[PDB]
Amino acid sequence: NFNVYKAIRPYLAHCPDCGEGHSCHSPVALERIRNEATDGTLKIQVSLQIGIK
Amino acid sequence: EVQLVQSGAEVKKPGSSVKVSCKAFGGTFSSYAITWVRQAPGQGLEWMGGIIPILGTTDYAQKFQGRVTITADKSTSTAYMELSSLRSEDTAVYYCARDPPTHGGDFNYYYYGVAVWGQGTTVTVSSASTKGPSVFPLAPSSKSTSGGTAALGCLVKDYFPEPVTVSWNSGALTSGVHTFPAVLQSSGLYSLSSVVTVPSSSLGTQTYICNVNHKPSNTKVDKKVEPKSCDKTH
Amino acid sequence: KVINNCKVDQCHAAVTNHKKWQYNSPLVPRNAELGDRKGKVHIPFPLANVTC
Amino acid sequence: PVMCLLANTTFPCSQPPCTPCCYEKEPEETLRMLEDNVMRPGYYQLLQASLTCSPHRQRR
Amino acid sequence: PVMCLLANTTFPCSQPPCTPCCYEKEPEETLRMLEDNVMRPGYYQLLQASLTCSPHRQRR
Amino acid sequence: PVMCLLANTTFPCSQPPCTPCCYEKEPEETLRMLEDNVMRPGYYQLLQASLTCSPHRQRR
Amino acid sequence: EIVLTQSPGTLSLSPGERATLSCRASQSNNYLAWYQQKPGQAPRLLIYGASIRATGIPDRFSGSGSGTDFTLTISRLAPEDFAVYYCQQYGSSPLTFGPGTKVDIKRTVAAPSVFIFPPSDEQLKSGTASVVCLLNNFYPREAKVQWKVDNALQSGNSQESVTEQDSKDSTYSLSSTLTLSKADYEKHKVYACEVTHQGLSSPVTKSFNRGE
Repeated sequence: NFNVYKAIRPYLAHCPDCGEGHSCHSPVALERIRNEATDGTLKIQVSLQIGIK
Repeated sequence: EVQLVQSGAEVKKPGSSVKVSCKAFGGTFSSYAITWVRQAPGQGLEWMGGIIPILGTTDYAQKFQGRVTITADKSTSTAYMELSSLRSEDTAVYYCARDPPTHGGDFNYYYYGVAVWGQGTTVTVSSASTKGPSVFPLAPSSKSTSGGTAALGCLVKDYFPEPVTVSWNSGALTSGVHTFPAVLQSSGLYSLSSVVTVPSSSLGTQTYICNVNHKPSNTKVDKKVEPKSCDKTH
Repeated sequence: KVINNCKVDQCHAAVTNHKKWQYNSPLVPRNAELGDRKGKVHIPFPLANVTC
Repeated sequence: PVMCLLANTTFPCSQPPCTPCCYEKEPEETLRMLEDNVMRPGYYQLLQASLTCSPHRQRR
Repeated sequence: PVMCLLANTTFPCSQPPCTPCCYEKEPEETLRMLEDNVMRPGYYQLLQASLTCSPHRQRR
Repeated sequence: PVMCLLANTTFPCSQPPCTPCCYEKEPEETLRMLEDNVMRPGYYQLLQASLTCSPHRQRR
Repeated sequence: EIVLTQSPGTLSLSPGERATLSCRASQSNNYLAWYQQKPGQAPRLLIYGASIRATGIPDRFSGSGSGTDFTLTISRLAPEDFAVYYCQQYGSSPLTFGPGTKVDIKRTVAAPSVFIFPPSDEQLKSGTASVVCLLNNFYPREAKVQWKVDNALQSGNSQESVTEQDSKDSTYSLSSTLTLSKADYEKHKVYACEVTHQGLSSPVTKSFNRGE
């Protein structure tokens, strides 16, 4: 089901490097990258939620 | 030091715009990143969850807009701030008159070699209507206090808005009198105290009266003071 | 709410009634040690097998 | 049908005994409903009904 | 301590020998002031008093 | 180091407790006031403040 | 990240000598600065930390830091140095201000200098019983309100809020108002106001009668 995004919300989590070389609490905290697809496409999981307001 | 200025205090109702202003002068013809800090009545400095430094984009901190909506501006020496569709809890003193607040972690950085501060200004988001204190205890009664050792004085209650006008016999009493000011009570109204505290052999000799007005409304009262140490009270 | 005889560090506070949930990620704390108060999301984009 | 539960109650999973779109009625229901069971194959029929069913403004 | 100089004159550094906002009034001041004078341990404070002048527009 | 105390309160090393004059108001004050915290560096300013008794005509 | 924390949660000193306020976080790198607020009034700058000093005023107040910790000192603090002190480092996802360390000038010791005063006297339409209790002059603030009215220990049935500090004296006030119904101005012949205070561990009171 697609509407499960009503029940759940984004979060800040800790991030190793926010750009200036320092760790932060971040809204774009990056959780795991999975790269099983042998065509070299990546599936990335992030603490945002995208495609919903 | 850079010279700092603001617009005067205000009284407001929820669901409308407030157009606060600040001016910074001597150098700073482009603002030296001055920023609209704000403090809620009597609290520790929990600050503006809105505006951080501005003079090119209306940058806020990671909190406001979500409850109540705020923005700021970048004119020459002149830093307007607009807070709008607000609620009673947005009543605070606002201290625009502040240093460069260097934004560590995302863009660019600021100086040390000159200090800059200044005064604050108040917006009074409030339910009350224009009303002086004089019609409550002061007009019908005599003013009286009982301490006998040294606790002697007078009181004023539930005026709105600010400010008080307060006085005593021939004005010269103000040099011995001590006065203890108001803040906005939860009912939307103000309360004020004023006292003549001295040991009875250095107090009992004279005669005393007290005079109060509310200059937004001109509801004047002048009254007999009956302190328990004086023979005018015996 | 108010307490009458205390320093700022003799006290501690946090938001606590939550009607919205999160992925149970590492790198944020757990709600309680107990068998956790749940919900599940189907995740998008499965592997296809296909020609390159 | 396959069946789903909450404390003293047990019901067919296809929709809960709560009024339709029950999360919209009670946003803290699920942190009861999925505390005491989740593992049975009807729970993922139940989750769809919990978050996606008709108000008075809807029909099939 | 030690102090600054200008031509025929020796004087303390932290206010100008010319009238304040001295760079705004007479911007070629450095072309008299700073031929060999850059060696002075007070030059940093002469510079701060000359440019960040605390001019009549400011207050303390 | 961090400041000294009076043992009545964590009052700083040297200051007047309510008035000047100390020993000239009661001579057995040394008995209470100078027993032990003289082992903290700031208490030599208490011997300045107490024994230079500072009645109204002693002035700067 | 972090949130700044200031080491003294209360302090109290006579006129003269020295203070040493302190603040901590697990990092520094971009300057925090120390600011003084007098009661009822706007802040002002005293210090910058992290590596290098700045000031607005001559060097009676000065400060420095080491590792994780940052400090502010005041010399000969006899003036209006009753104040609360803060610091901030502004940037990115939250860092914020310190909590507010407060230090005061140690007034001469006295019991609560409290007051009571007559209401709207003659008229009895509604609300004209409304006398007020005020806290005044005493320190430190281990204190709470108490009442001895209707000839008993009272709480509730009052209109309540704080009021500013006693200017030519030292400390805070409030306007606890006995909003009793109508005739209650003259039902009970005694009013008495009281303080509960965890340093005194006991009551202190004042009282009046009509015409005194």
